[PDB]
Amino acid sequence: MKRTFQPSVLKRNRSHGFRARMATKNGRQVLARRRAKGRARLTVSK
Amino acid sequence: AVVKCKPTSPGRRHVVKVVNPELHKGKPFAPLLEKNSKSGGRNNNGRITTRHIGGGHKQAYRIVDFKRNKDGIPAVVERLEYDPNRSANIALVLYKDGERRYILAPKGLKAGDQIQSGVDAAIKPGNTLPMRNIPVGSTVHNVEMKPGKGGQLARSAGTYVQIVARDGAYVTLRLRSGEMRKVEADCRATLGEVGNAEHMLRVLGKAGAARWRGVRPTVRGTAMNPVDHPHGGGEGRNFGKHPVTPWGVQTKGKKTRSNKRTDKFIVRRRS
Amino acid sequence: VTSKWFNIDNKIVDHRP
RNA sequence: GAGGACCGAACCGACUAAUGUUGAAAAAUUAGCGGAUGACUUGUGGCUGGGGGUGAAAGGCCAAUCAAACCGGGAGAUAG
RNA sequence: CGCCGGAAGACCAAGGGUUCCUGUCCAACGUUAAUCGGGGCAGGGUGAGUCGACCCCUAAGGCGAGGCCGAAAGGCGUAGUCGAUGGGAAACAGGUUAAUAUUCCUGUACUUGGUGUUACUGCGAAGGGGGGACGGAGAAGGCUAUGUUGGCCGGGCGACGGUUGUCCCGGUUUAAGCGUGUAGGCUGGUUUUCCAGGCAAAUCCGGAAAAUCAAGGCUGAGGCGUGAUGACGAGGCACUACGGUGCUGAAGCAACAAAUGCCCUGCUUCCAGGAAAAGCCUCUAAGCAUCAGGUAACAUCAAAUCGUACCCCAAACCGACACAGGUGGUCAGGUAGAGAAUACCAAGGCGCUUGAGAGAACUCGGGUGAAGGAACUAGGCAAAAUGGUGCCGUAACUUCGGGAGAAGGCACGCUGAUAUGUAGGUGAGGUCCCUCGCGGAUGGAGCUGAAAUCAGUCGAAGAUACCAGCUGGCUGCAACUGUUUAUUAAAAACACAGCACUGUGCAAACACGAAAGUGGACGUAUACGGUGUGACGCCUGCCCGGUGCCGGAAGGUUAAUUG
RNA sequence: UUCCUUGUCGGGUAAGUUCCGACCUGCACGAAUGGCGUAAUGAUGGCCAGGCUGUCUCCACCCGAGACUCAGUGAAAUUG
RNA sequence: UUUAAUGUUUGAUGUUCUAACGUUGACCCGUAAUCCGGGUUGCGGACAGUGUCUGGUGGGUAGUUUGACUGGGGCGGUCUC
Ligand SMILES: N[C@@H](Cc1c[nH]c2ccccc12)C(=O)O
Ligand SMILES: [Mg+2]
Ligand SMILES: [Mg+2]
Ligand SMILES: [Mg+2]
Ligand SMILES: [Mg+2]
Ligand SMILES: [Mg+2]
Ligand SMILES: [Mg+2]
Ligand SMILES: [Mg+2]
Ligand SMILES: [Mg+2]
Ligand SMILES: [Mg+2]
Ligand SMILES: [Mg+2]
Ligand SMILES: [Mg+2]
Ligand SMILES: [Mg+2]
Ligand SMILES: [Mg+2]
Ligand SMILES: [Mg+2]
Ligand SMILES: [Mg+2]
Ligand SMILES: [Mg+2]
Ligand SMILES: [Mg+2]
Ligand SMILES: [Mg+2]
Ligand SMILES: [Mg+2]
Ligand SMILES: [Mg+2]
Ligand SMILES: [Mg+2]
Ligand SMILES: [Mg+2]
Ligand SMILES: [Mg+2]
Ligand SMILES: [Mg+2]
Ligand SMILES: [Mg+2]
Ligand SMILES: [Mg+2]
Ligand SMILES: [Mg+2]
Ligand SMILES: [Mg+2]
Ligand SMILES: [Mg+2]
Ligand SMILES: [Mg+2]
Ligand SMILES: [Mg+2]
Ligand SMILES: [Mg+2]
Ligand SMILES: [Mg+2]
Ligand SMILES: [Mg+2]
Ligand SMILES: [Mg+2]
Ligand SMILES: [Mg+2]
Ligand SMILES: [Mg+2]
Ligand SMILES: [Mg+2]
Ligand SMILES: [Mg+2]
Ligand SMILES: [Mg+2]
Ligand SMILES: [Mg+2]
Ligand SMILES: [Mg+2]
Ligand SMILES: [Mg+2]
Ligand SMILES: [Mg+2]
Ligand SMILES: [Mg+2]
Repeated sequence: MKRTFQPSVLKRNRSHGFRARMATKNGRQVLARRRAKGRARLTVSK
Repeated sequence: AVVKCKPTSPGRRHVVKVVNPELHKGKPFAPLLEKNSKSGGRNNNGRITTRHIGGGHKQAYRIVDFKRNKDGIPAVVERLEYDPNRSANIALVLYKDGERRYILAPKGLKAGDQIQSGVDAAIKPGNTLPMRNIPVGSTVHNVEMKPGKGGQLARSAGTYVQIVARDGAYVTLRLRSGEMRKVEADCRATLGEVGNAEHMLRVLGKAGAARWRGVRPTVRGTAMNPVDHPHGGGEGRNFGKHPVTPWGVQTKGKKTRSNKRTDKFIVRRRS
Repeated sequence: VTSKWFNIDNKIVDHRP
């Protein structure tokens, strides 16, 4: 039937994109943690 | 004219509709319209703060003149119109200078009638005067409470206020609720009652007719679970408690007015 | 994965209450 | 030419039976079944956040999780 | 040979991202083999002033200089600035690659800017006005896409009786643009004077008065002319790597039927009363005044950047799979039919990536069944049966609408005549008239065409297949349409119109918020919140001791404070 | 809603713990946590009749897909 | 024991007032602005409102408790001398 993941790249970027993380203090702490861990991809971007 | 519909359908059996043949069949005056978007009862936090509000027909706001401060210039009633935002009808008036405005249509008003505002107007329905110039015992509507602020009392269909007494700087009014109130004698009021007094005789007839007005369904508290309402719970239909609101304050009797800065203006509460 | 459907069903499981 | 009107495909549902139950499928298939101009249905975008939301009210739904989501921490909780 | 054909065909948006095309390979992948592949390796392929994005403009909503508020982090919000799923300029037909095309080529167009020359001239906005600019249903009328038949052209004369004719097959296509202004729809027109309005001004918009003219204006599908002496074209001929390539080319008309598409954002009607802003048109203010600017003609230059392959009801997206699931929009042929249902077909695409045998029990999906006919069973579960159209006929009860398709019954094919094809629809030529045309009148050729009656006729059966109500009697509950436990419960439960009690006088009660603020509501007691009951009909009795709420204030008791 | 209880009487059946009508001895109905009616409606509960039938008496035969044999590929729960 | 007079306020109640305070009245300005601030004015006015302290109410919310023996548990009974 209809499943939970219904892709849309506009809603993907508006929700979890780089500029959405940078818009709040807690989003900038996520990016701080993912740099400290060494993640190759910080966010869901291009 | 209230007309009972014939029962060709079970949704039509109990419909009573009010038909006024004198309403304008056409579009409203476009310069005096505005956008008016619906809320859903939600505030700027995004939360439902009033229940049972939602959907309905799209509406446009008509800028109605509640102040009536174009003093001295006589105006003629052009037509009567439907207003979706209030229960009464609105009249389009044209001033002698060539300005058009909306007012609340009083009872007995027709297209072609002459209305005037200001202290020197005659005592005829539709005319606005400060209440120091209106004889005691007159029936008025669209009454101001602060001078220059616009009418705020007796604005729904069929309603009116009675000027009971005048004592120096205040007039005593009998409000439509039965309350006696004092307001300044310099506030304005319009002579006569608000038209469309047959509004209250209408019957909606079906559940979907109330959804067209933006009214969503009400769940009785006794039909919920205890986590939801103070009345929830039971095996079968059980109440055994004093009725209360969903937030635990007693309903059916407990008085909730607490305003000490306006107690001075209230001669007698409603009975 | 989840439990087998007969091990979740009350009718099959709850035979001796 | 009215109507939460009537019969009935698309469309939305899910009343009965049989199959399947290490399935074709972590809820379907076949044969019938209900509504079908409306309190209808759908695309796109938006808003409400966890003792909180939303609820035509079933303790239902809130990413196959719900009488209190998920992730990380207190944390090697405590366990006659 | 079989299957789909309102899809299992064609084109897209979203999503994916090289799966696209060519050569080459078969180790792994492909539920088997594989010389094949959406697999491996290598190479190639995506061409735009007009399509889409970007761009200008805004909705819901977001962020928010100052600001108000908050232990801090932060919350709200004004000016603003973003945000489409909506508004805003312009291109069509034909040809071509293995793979791209409204992008390349041929032919024919259009749009908006800048620069300069010439002619005339009041230009100017962050402001005023108009417009943009808007609902549901219904009813037709005028059309076209499209289809059928005839005419015309090219071919044919038949594997088995017949087939030179009232016979067979195939074709009969052409755009945007430009010119005209029609079926319709809306509206009285023109001039002058005056004015408490449109924040100021206005010659613009609104208002007032007089005069005069009976028409003017706006909008508008289609058709027609051109585009087009062109292109395309059944075929034919010449070659070929047998894939294709090259050359040549007939007819290209009329009648009828007809949309769910267009006129039509129209018209009629109802109540539930139906976006915003810019582009656009106009008026002026400050200002500039032989300037700048505006208008018109001509020349000239510019139109950048990004997407463009392929799949898209799917083996390429969401489901761990090459998974009987899910997925928004556009197109919409024939015969029967009311039809987008259903059966058979066209264009087109497929035969579902294990097969070969045999012909046991048993399981699954179906077909038929002697006599009986619910005796089965928890229970007619499941099956079987009914089933269309037209006409006749139809009870209790009723809120007078219903019940009602009650129940029940009759007719139904083909052929001929009425009538060499009727009633009806369309309507040429011709003649007449005038306004000389996209006109009116008359006229009836031609095309199309039910329904009926009579007579005959075949079969067991004429609604022949597919498709397509079982019906009646008594009673509980809930008035009714709806909603509900996604994934064992669809109900008598929830909702509901109606009823009643109750709070609320507006900075409302109430709710979300350490607060500011927001909703209620740009509402005002014929209103709003809460609670119970639940259409309608007849009704709703007694108890105020207990608990709760409302009112009272004498007296008793009673906090911080004082001392 | 009634335990005793399959109350008793009548109707329907050859035979009726269900159903319908009545009685009232209401364990333990009752008036907006509404009483009593009610036309129309319901994939709603119970009962009766007609038609129809493989539901049954009591099964028989036939058509397909598996099961069986052959070639290829090739699992699973479980297990001192 | 009971008074009355003068002077004095100690409170309390009422009546006026305006200058704190309020204004989700009007107008003007910042300003191209339904925020905010400033100014003029009207209306309320020492009331309302807010802080600290204090009595009442408070399943709206929170943390917890709700014994053992027992011919199974519960119900009953018992629990020390
Ligand atoms: N038995 C069914 C339905 C089912 C799914 N999950 C279940 C769990 C419990 C009981 C039944 C189910 C099945 O396996 O498909
Ligand atoms: Mg409500
Ligand atoms: Mg209600
Ligand atoms: Mg419940
Ligand atoms: Mg509670
Ligand atoms: Mg009970
Ligand atoms: Mg209907
Ligand atoms: Mg559902
Ligand atoms: Mg089905
Ligand atoms: Mg239907
Ligand atoms: Mg429960
Ligand atoms: Mg879930
Ligand atoms: Mg610890
Ligand atoms: Mg541990
Ligand atoms: Mg076929
Ligand atoms: Mg690849
Ligand atoms: Mg390929
Ligand atoms: Mg292989
Ligand atoms: Mg490949
Ligand atoms: Mg913008
Ligand atoms: Mg291609
Ligand atoms: Mg022969
Ligand atoms: Mg396959
Ligand atoms: Mg699939
Ligand atoms: Mg679909
Ligand atoms: Mg079909
Ligand atoms: Mg067999
Ligand atoms: Mg038989
Ligand atoms: Mg027989
Ligand atoms: Mg029996
Ligand atoms: Mg059945
Ligand atoms: Mg009963
Ligand atoms: Mg229903
Ligand atoms: Mg369920
Ligand atoms: Mg179900
Ligand atoms: Mg109820
Ligand atoms: Mg009291
Ligand atoms: Mg009985
Ligand atoms: Mg009761
Ligand atoms: Mg009771
Ligand atoms: Mg009572
Ligand atoms: Mg009661
Ligand atoms: Mg084998
Ligand atoms: Mg508790
Ligand atoms: Mg603890
Ligand atoms: Mg114990």
